[PDB]
Amino acid sequence: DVLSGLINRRNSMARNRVSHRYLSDEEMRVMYKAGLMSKIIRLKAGYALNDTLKFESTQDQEIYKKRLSKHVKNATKFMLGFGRGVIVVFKNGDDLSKPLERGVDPKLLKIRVFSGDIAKGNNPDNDLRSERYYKPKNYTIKGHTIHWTRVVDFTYYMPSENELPDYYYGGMSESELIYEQFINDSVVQRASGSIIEKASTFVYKIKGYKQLIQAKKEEDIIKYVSTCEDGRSIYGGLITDADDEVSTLTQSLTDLDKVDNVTLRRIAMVTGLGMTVLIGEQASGLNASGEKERQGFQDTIENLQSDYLEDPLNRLAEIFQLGFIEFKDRVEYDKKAVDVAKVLWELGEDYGAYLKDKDVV
Amino acid sequence: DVLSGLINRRNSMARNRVSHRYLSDEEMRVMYKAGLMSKIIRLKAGYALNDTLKFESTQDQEIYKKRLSKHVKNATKFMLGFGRGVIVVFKNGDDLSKPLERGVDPKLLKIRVFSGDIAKGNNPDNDLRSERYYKPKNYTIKGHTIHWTRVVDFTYYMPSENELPDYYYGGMSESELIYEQFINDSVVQRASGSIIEKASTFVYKIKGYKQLIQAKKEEDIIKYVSTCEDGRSIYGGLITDADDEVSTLTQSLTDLDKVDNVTLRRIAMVTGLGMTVLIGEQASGLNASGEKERQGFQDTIENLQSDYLEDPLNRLAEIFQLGFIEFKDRVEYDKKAVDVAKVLWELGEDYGAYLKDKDVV
Amino acid sequence: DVLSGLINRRNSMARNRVSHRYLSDEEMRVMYKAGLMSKIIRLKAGYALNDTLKFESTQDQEIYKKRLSKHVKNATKFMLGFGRGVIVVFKNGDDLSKPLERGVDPKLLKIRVFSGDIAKGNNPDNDLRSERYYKPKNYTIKGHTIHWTRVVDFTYYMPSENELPDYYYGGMSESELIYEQFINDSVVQRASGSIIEKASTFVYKIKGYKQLIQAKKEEDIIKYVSTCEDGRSIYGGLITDADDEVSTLTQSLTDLDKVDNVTLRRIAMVTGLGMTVLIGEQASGLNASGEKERQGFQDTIENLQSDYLEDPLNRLAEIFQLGFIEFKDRVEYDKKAVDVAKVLWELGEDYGAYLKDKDVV
Repeated sequence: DVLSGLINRRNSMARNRVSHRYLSDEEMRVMYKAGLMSKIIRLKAGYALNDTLKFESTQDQEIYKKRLSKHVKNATKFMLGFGRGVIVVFKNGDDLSKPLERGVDPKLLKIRVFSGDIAKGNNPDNDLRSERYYKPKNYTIKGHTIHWTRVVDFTYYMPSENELPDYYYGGMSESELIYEQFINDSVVQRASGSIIEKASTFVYKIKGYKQLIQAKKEEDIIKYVSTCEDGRSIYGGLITDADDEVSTLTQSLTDLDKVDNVTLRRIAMVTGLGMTVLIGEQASGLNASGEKERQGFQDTIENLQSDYLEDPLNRLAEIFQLGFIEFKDRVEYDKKAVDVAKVLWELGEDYGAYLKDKDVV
Repeated sequence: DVLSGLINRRNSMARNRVSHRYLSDEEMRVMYKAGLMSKIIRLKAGYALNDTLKFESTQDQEIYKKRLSKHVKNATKFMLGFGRGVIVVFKNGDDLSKPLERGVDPKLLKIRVFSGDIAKGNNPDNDLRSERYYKPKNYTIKGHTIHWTRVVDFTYYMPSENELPDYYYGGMSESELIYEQFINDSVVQRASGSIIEKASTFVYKIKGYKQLIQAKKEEDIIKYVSTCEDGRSIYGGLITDADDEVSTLTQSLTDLDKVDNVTLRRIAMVTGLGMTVLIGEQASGLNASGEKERQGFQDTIENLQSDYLEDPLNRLAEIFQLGFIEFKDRVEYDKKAVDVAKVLWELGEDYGAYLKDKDVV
Repeated sequence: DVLSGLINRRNSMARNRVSHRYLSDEEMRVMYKAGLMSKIIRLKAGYALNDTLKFESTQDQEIYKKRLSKHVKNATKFMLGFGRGVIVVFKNGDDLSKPLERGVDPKLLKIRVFSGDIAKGNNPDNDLRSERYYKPKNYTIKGHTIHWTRVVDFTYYMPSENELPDYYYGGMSESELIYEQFINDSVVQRASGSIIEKASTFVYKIKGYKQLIQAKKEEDIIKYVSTCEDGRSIYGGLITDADDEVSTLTQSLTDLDKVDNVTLRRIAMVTGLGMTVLIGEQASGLNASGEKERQGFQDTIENLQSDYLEDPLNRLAEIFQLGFIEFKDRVEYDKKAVDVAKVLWELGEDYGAYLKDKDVV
């Protein structure tokens, strides 16, 4: 697809090579505040944790729930916001070093949650012995420092190892995924507001106003126009001159909808949320109940649920002696099938063996 | 379709011959970070591994799942991202040479996962004896080196052998499949954001501003325009001159939607994901549950499931003494048929033989 | 339809005669790498082999499957990619000559797969005795050579015999079938990306810039424009001259969609895949499950299944002592009919004879 001219050079192929921005931590902070991604972070985090946690420990049901299931949500928000959510646990005595797990701390401990801004990862062992180049070995949360096994890390989508330090050992803010986007949409929107005030400008092309400004005795013509504009309406006709010329100029974003369309399409892609939510027509098919509507993007959340939330939640599960915690997605839909399972046999009367391996309860 | 003129030469036939870019490893790295393919890699990898793994070893059910089924997902992501996903296994003692499979390592071993960036393939035996020109015999993961039977390779779509070294013995990043695309879409999008700010420019064609700049005493006219623009609105009419001329110029991407359409169509093709997902209307028919919605592109994933994931997973299956692992795709849909199977005979009462060879459980 | 003028000569009838390109092997290689046909080759190959193989040998069920059913898929991919897929079998001792089938090799043998690039066909017997002008008698895979009965050939759509050597005795790459296409679409697409960056160019038709360049003291006017362009927005109006003239020019592919439409229509034709897949709306009616969606083009695959895959698979079937292997295309759809078959007689109670000659199991 390249020959016989200089087409070879000026096409989009060779005219530009690929490169990716590394948005700074301070810029990462700002987008966490900005309204658009604020819902992005809130939506995706909630869609991951809102009553979606399969607990295999019925006894002391969801002691996770009343204590730190709310800490994790702020922390897993800090995942998406900054690429590094952090949960810090330590006993009543502040310690730089590891938690004494010889007798695993029986709820004699406190809980902290930290954004990737103030948190960070420091020390990787370059050898293959304990934890590979990925996992840090000790890093500072503040002026203080916290041991590796002390701390639980909510790490998002990680890049290749050759550049993992540039994200300081963990995750990638959604901003870094859509920094192309949020800037563009903001540009779309800031321009959107200011176009209307300049949508059409009345113009008094007035002969001699050359001179009046030039003689700086232009005070009166401004006054007359100001009085004239103070009343220019459907009801009173202008009075101007043959040599005068009143005209009207319009300027407006001719393709505001197209660009706002393109920018929003991508954000739906990269974030994984539907197009409908960005437009705001949440009523249609993107909802809470998982019958068919949460199914609209549950795959993305499930992709989130089994990639960056399973690692630390399982690690958090063991540190509190809780069981292995997973996710698995009303039942009235299934009940009609349940009766079908019952009516399978009726061997006189015998238990439908398939009743148990469904939503019997 | 060629005669009687110079048409023979200038048509798209002979005016350009075919050639394919070889995007470098560093460019391969960047796209892994970029937002668009980040969802591509995440989506396709998740759609392949999310609870789609038929385990013939019910005993110790899915010991794969809690240990390295998450390692593979990062690794099979590294398949799509770079054309080479790698899983490295070795005992507590670092070894260049082969793993001692005389007694196959009974879970006394560690697990590593590596991108095709830092990983690579080195040594092919050109003879036909053991492993053909395809399979390497020993390659370096870093400064270190790892034996062939030590390492498990997640190799994507491979090119012809005559050029296999140029991809360093395995796979092809999706980027290499859509480098024509990601560049084009990025070009579409970067231009999309900047067009609005220049969608319409107000112009003061002003007589004499020739001279004012030329006499470099143009300070005042800029000041007046700056004050004038500071208030140009629907509410105050401009005051200019007969010789003056205010005009407005609009520039905008006349076919932004068309090109953005064409680029997105192809990415849906080559990646295999639907058009709906790229647009972001994931609610319609591309979902998680495989009843009818995951069926939207499950063939592509199944094509992925039985091409580049079966090889190494089966190899990984044997190295851990796990059974042969495959894939096979709720049941309430099938249950109504199940009752039909039961009501087939009712020979007095006899077992429906067809009950077993379906989803009885 | 020809008379009374020179219309006879300039119409599309006589103005051009038909001729077909013979794309070289190196160009055949490149398209195998290119993203578009990469899915073409992957899709069609998978649609042919993914769990579509009727095995009449239930005993040792699908020993084909775990050993070389994956070798064939890479090989049948090499069919479509290059017009020649090759499977090579030989014992532990490398041999130029035929495999000793006096005692047919009881799985004491290795397996190789080769693209039509490095493989090729050499020696046809022009006599009608053993194998006609079609079938080669011995050809080189590399520097080495392999006997005819040693090797299994995946030969695609073959041309007329008068020109069979120009394809070197077997098949035709899909590229050769759509070389008109892939070039055209690539031309469509490469131009598609570069049109937006030039969709509209701001122009400063400036009086006197004739001279400033001519006096080569044009440094300042570029600087002012560069500063001016550094801020040209909706918010600040240009300042230019009466003799000056700012204008905007737009250029864009007026019929980008039409040509991209025509090119994609044909590729759907020649490859046999639907139009929907090329567009990327795979969700609609082109899927994996063969109930109604795979039926969208299953005829093309069935046409592929009984033309170029039956020959060598059957040949491969005998060489491994496996039975004759064919293809034949869920059952819950058929089960309601199955009960209808049962309720046909109820002669007291008697077996529905039609139960067996359906999907009883």
